[PDB]
Amino acid sequence: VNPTVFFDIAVDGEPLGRVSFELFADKVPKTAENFRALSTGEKGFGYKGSCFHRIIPGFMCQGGDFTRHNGTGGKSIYGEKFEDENFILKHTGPGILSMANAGPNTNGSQFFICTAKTEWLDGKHVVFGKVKEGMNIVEAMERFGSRNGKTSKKITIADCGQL
Amino acid sequence: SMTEYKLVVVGAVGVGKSALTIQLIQNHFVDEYDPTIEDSYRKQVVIDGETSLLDILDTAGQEEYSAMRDQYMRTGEGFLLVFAINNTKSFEDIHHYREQIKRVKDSEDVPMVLVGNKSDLPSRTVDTKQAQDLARSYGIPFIETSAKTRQGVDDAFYTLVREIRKHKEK
Ligand SMILES: CCn1c(-c2cccnc2[C@H](C)OC)c2c3cc(ccc31)-c1csc(n1)C[C@H](NC(=O)[C@H](C(C)C)N(C)C(=O)N1CC(OC)C1)C(=O)N1CCC[C@H](N1)C(=O)OCC(C)(C)C2
Ligand SMILES: Nc1nc2c(ncn2[C@@H]2O[C@H](COP(=O)(O)OP(=O)(O)NP(=O)(O)O)[C@@H](O)[C@H]2O)c(=O)[nH]1
Ligand SMILES: [Mg+2]
Repeated sequence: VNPTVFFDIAVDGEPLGRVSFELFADKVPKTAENFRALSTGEKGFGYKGSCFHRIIPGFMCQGGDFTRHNGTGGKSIYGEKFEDENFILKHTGPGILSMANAGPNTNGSQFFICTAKTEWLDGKHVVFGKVKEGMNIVEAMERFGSRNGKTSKKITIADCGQL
Repeated sequence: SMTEYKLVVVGAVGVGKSALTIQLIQNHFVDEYDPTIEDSYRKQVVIDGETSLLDILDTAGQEEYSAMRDQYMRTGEGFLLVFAINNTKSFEDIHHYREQIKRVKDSEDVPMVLVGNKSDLPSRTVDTKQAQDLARSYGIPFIETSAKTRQGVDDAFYTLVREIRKHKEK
C-alpha cells in the first residue's frame, strides 16, 4: 500500500494543524521514497523544523529547504539532485504534492502543495502524492501568503513522520 | 520640478537584478540570494537637479508566464537589461529580452540601458568590448556595475531615467 506521512504545521511556533499525505510509491517510487525518508528524518536530515517559505494564494504552498533555510537549498536522499522520474501524474487541483525544481533533473527536497489546478507545470514538475487529511489546514496556510510568496507569519513543519 | 518613471529590471536569474535595486533603494548589499517572484519599490531622487519618483519593478529572471511578463513590458517606461560579466549565457540572453520589449511595445525606440553587473568579480567571461559593441548596435547606453561595491549603480538607473526623459520631451 502507498505510504502516508504527516506534517504538524506551526505558525510562529504555535500549532496550526496536521496535514497528511498519500505518497504514490506505486507510480513514482523513487520520488515518493525521497519524500518519505525526508519526512521521517531516518537519513539524519529532513523536513522537521523547515519552513514553507513561499506561499502564493491561488497557486501553492512551497517549502522544504532544510539546508540553507532561505529558499535556495535542500538536498535529496540520493545526493544534491536527482532526475525527473516520470510525468505520469498531473497537477489536477488542490492537494496535489509535487517537486519544486530549477529546471530539468534538479529535484532535491523542495516541494509544493497545490491550492488550485496548475496544469502549466505538467511535464516539468514531478507529481508524486496528494493531501489525504488536512486540506483545511493547507487552506489556512494559504491565507498567510501574499502575491510574491512572503508569509505574514513564519509557517514551519514543527513535526513530521510516517503514519 | 516633479516627475515619475516606471522602471523595469530584467535579465537572467542570478545576474544581480535585486542586488542592484536594493543598493539603489536601501544602500546595502548582502551575499545572500533571495530569489525573486516580484517586488516593487518607490524612491524619490534628484537627477540633474530634477526631482523624480522612481517606481522600480524588480522582476524574476524566469521567462515563463508570458501573459504577466508582457504586461510588465507594456507598463514599463524604461528597462535595465542586466547580465553578469561572469555568466556568458546571461549575456547571450540579452537579445531575447530586447526582442520581447520591442514586440510587446511594438516599437524600435524604447528606453533601455544595457547593464553588465558583478564587475567586482575576477571571473569575467564576457568582454567589455563585446557588450559595448552590442549596446552600440542597439543604440542604447552600456554601463558596468557592481551591486557589491555600488560602482555604477546610481549611474545605471540615472542613465535610464535620462533615456526616458529624452524620449518623452523630444
Ligand atoms: C511572473 C510572476 N510569477 C508567477 C505568476 C504567474 C501568473 C500570475 N501571477 C504570478 C505571480 C503571483 O505574480 C507575482 C509565477 C512565478 C514563478 C516564479 C517567478 C515569477 C512568477 C518562479 C521563480 S523560480 C520558480 N518559479 C520555480 C520554483 N523553483 C524554485 O523555487 C527553485 C528552488 C526549488 C531551488 N529556485 C529557487 C530556482 O528555480 N531558482 C532559479 C535559480 O537557480 C539558481 C534559483 C518551483 O519549483 N516552484 C514550484 C511550483 C510553483 C513555483 N515555484 C512558483 O512559485 O510559482 C508561482 C506562480 C505559480 C504564482 C507562478
Ligand atoms: N560579487 C557580486 N555578487 C553579486 C552582485 N550582484 C549580485 N550578486 C550576488 O549574486 C546573487 C544573485 O543576486 P540577485 O540580485 O538575487 O540576482 P537576481 O537577478 O535578482 N536573481 P532572480 O532572477 O532569481 O531574482 C546573490 O548572492 C548576490 O549577492 C555583484 O555586483 N557582485
Ligand atoms: Mg531577484
